[PDB]
Amino acid sequence: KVSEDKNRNYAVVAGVVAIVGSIGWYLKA
Amino acid sequence: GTLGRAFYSVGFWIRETGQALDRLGCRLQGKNYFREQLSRHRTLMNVFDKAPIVDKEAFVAPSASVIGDVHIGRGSSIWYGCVLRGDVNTVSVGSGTNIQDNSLVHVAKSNLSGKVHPTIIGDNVTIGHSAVLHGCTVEDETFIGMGATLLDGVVVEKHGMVAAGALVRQNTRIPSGEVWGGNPARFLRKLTDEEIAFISQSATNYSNLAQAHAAENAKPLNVIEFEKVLRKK
Amino acid sequence: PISATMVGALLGLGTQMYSNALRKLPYMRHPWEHVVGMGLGAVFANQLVKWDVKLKEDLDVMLAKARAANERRYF
Amino acid sequence: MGTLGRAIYTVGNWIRGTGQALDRVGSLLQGSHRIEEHLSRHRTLMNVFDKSPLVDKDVFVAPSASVIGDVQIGKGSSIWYGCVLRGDVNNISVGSGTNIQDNTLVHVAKTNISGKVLPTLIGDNVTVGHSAVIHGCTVEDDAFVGMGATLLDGVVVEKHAMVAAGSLVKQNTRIPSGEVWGGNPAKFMRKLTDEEIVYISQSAKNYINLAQIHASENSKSFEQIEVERALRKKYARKDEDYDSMLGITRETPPELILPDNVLPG
Ligand SMILES: [Zn+2]
Repeated sequence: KVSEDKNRNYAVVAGVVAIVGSIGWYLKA
Repeated sequence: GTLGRAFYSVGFWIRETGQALDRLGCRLQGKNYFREQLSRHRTLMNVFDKAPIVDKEAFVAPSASVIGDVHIGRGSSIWYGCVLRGDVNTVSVGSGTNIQDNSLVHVAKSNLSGKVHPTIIGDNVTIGHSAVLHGCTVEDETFIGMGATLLDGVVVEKHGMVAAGALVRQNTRIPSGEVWGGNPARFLRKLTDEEIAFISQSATNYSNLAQAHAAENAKPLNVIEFEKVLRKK
Repeated sequence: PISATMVGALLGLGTQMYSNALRKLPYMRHPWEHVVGMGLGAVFANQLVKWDVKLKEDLDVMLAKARAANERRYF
Repeated sequence: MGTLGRAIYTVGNWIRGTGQALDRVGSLLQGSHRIEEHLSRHRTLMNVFDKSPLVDKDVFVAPSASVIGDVQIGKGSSIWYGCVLRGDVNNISVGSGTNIQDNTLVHVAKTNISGKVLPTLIGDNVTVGHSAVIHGCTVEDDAFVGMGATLLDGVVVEKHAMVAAGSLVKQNTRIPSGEVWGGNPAKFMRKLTDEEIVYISQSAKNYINLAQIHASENSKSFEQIEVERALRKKYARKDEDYDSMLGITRETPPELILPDNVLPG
């Protein structure tokens, strides 16, 4: 029901932020 | 042909991508069961379009290996540990024929030593335990002894018997009603009518024993053993 | 015709398959990586052509300065 | 855990759904030709004709072995990889401390052509070599059957008798004690020395030790398999120099150490 590894969740969020930031960086440059 | 092989290859690219995606989805949920070493053995395995065609009445043991273009007729049986490889040419097994445990029925892997001969097994044929048939033909109602080796081009005529442990050299034609044995196989004696009766009665009995074995293997997999293996500590 | 994007995508595809072959793996072992490599090759080729144009533009100005300094000697 | 954990769980569910849909689409493009791999239906121990194999507690049966029907296996015995002990039409008995090596077939006969049809009897501390064929015969205690040998119905191998590798022993042949037979057909070769009797006994005793490590490995669960895979990776190499700089000594965990009775020394 829930993923419990909090470090893994933080890393997943960091990877998502990296991807979305790269997309926005390209789109606004 | 070439188009089918290209489509088969491109399908593997899409499948490998999908399976990797599924693994990513499990890793996000903290599941690692995809890492379990489970047996990839297939009783019936295809080599691209070459797939085994097996009669609905023919018993095949789950641990047997049937690879490529392999035809099994009605009432026939493939017992435990048997290997049948039909890639470079076809393997055909007639009706009412028993291939006993740990037998190997295969064709040549390469055409370096000549054109690759197929393997033909007739009807009501008995192949004894751990026999090796390589690119030969076996006619209807013949007896191949346990541990015998038949090389390529060998013809075993109807009602002919290869003794146990006999090495039949390449292109050796066994005439009807003859017992051949030894290394290399040579004529030993003439077959008797009682032996012919025992051959037929044995193949009929093996078809009935195979029916029994095909029923007990069909039993639903025990969930108790599954739970016992899951909960080991 | 033959553009920087096409050449770069082909070179990215070639690199991934060359990398797979150097490791004795099948050519199309991880096809999403082939897609990534084609994208990266196209990006790199377009950037390289743009950078070459900029470099030539800068070199022209610097050679102008060099020639002016050298022509100062004959005054 | 929490809201973020649930969100990532739902996203992973979507990702798995997409992955399986892509797998199906690829399978369709393959032309439905590839036969799918399935859950294993091999039964190591199987009943037939309401007969159940009777296997002692400390017997190594390889998972790939097929023990079928009315088969009895005694203490300390070992059934190796690919072995088929089909006791369906008659009884198969295996004594204590007896090894049946890889890819062996043991079968019986309901009725032989002539004489009295008997079950397959294998005694104690008997070695049966790789890929042997044992059909309706009797092997008494402390006997040796070489690899690739074929024993037909009615064959009797006596105590301290040896069948050489590759031998075809004809029906109703008797191998006397202290003798080694061989060939196709098998025939008397020579007498067995005392060192060879010692060899036979040491063979059975070595295989009881080998059976233990194989039985231990084959019965490990998924979790233990993964733990030991990680351990094996962690201890595959060493940097004892940096350990000495750190002032530590790395020791091999006990789960990775084999018992002394199986080591060459
Ligand atoms: Zn049999």
